[PDB]
Amino acid sequence: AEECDVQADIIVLFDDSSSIQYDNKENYQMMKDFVKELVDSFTTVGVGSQFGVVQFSQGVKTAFPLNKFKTKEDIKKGIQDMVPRNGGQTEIGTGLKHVRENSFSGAEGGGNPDKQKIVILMTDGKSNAGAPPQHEAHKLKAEGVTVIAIGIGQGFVKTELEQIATMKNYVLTTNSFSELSTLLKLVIDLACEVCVVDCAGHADIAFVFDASSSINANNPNNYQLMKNFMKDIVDRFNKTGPDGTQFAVVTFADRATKQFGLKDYSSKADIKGAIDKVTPSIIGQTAIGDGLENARLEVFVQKVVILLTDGQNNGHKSPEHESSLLRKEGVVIVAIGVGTGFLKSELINIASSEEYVFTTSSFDKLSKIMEDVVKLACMSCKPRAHK
Repeated sequence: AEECDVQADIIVLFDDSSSIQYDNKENYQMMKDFVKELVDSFTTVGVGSQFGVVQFSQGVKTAFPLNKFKTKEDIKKGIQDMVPRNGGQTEIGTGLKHVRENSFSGAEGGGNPDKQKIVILMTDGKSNAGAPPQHEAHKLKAEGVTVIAIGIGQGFVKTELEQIATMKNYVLTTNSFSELSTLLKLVIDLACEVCVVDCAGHADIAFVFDASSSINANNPNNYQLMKNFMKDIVDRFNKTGPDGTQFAVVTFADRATKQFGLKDYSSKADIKGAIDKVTPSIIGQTAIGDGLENARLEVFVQKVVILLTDGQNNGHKSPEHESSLLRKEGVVIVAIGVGTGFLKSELINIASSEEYVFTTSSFDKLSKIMEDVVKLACMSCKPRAHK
């Protein structure tokens, strides 16, 4: 049994499509019990955290708003009293649109700046009608909302949930509603994770950057611009070294090479001087997978990888596999492609979220993504859940 003390407004997006009831008469009660357990898990619900439930399938019905109930037992009875509509569609995006437009509005009891906003989506299927969910998830998350997504059975698509959730690891799956409850701990840990932009926190930052001969192939200033980009990112951190932000550099061409580890340098002057000594390979290959492997085995507090490539993977190592191993150790991965030689699919595969993927037509336009990349580079997440 796991608890979360964070003050939050929590909205559960509850699938009430007919496919749920067709599959099993008791599925809704299992979903209900799961939601009630979530309520029991937040220690400040009833003091002060709030809870809201929104039904979605064909259209959306708010079961109750954040401000309706004021005790765990009243909220739990509210959940029990819900009537699923058994709709003939699964409109995830429409549910998410509803949530950002109404469910967190002052009118329904939301808006308090002391409170973190959390949405937990449950679905046995893939969105098949209505507002496209990818856009609506984007808008929603922009407003400071954490999104956790739960997929049950086989009729959903995991990639869709991954674009919706805050990050890939905020997507949880299970084979049946019977097993839903094996996710309770995991959902709470995610809900109780607090991520903040802090460029003065303790963090370990690895640049995994392209060193192919392609970069300066038709412009000898490209490599230097890539280096200035990195240098500029370093400058945005308050303090470097064991007492602040530690930096590392891995470069990849046909293979990958650790240029410096996290403990080599404690000064920005030395870190930036180090970056500037990095030289391109004479080989035109982009071993993104080897780069990620190297960071995992040789480099690795908050951990971040910022990867930059102008080419597609050479296949010596699997970007998907190596990024998966890194993310499972808590590394946040940001992925950047420059030019027309990279494949955006590979960026999406390695990034912790498609929102952390950036692309630019050329190296002199890296300035355009600077601020967004720094915000992510300074991201600092802390688990607050506890037994």
